[PDB]
Amino acid sequence: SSVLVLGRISDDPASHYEQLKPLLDYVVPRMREVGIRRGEILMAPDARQMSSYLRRGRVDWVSETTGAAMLLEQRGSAHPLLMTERGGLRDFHTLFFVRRDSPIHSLSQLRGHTLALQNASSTSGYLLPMLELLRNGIACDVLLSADDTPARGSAGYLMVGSKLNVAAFVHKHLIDVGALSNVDWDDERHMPPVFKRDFRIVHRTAPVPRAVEMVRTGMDPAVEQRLRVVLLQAASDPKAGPALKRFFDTTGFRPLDPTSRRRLQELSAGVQRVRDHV
Ligand SMILES: [Cl-]
Repeated sequence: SSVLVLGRISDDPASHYEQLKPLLDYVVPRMREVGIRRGEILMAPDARQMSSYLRRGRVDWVSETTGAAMLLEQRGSAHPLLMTERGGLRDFHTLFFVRRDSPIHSLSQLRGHTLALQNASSTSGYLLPMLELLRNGIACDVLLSADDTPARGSAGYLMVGSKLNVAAFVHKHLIDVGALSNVDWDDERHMPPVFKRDFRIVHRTAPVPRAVEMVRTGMDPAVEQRLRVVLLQAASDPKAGPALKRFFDTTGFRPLDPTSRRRLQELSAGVQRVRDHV
């Protein structure tokens, strides 16, 4: 508690370290008056491991998309500090896409077909699309490999890891349907135009808030309130501009308000339902 530890869920810590260190370097000196003297970065491979870090006090603060953030809240390990705006957008949503020449035109026609998802900690690439399928009564069994096939009447899903893989697998006719966020859709690292032109969007989910700053269970209340004040004033500090760009292009932070609290409550119910029935 003389150290502030920032992290995130990361399948690529070599790359993501640089996203975190600049804002941490900005924050730490502004926290002296609450006993912080130094900073550290600690990332984890998935929500379950990050949750264990959080609960054990090894990580203090993470910035995550809201579904992942609810996984951490449900596991007893953290709570919301601030709503976060990235790329100028407060919200995002999941889209389902196929090859243009696919016979699939709606979400219901997933029955009989395969779906490329990301990993269990993804909001837009796992939690939201699985929630959507549960709501529509569309069964979706885990498939073991690209040779495996769904039951008739059911869909099936394959975990391919990365967002690009979701695009690549559907493009190359290995899986029928992909799930990515509407923001991922226009991001060329995740959805190359050479694949994108061969795709058609078949369904959109309702939006959720894009991201949230979470802090661990049992953080000292003085540290928590000061971190909040620091981050709230960073967005208008020019001294924080480059750091924020690097921190997932964060363009805003704001207080939790009754609306955002209720939306997180709704999303958390949905995430809990996904976890209970997957
Ligand atoms: Cl909101």
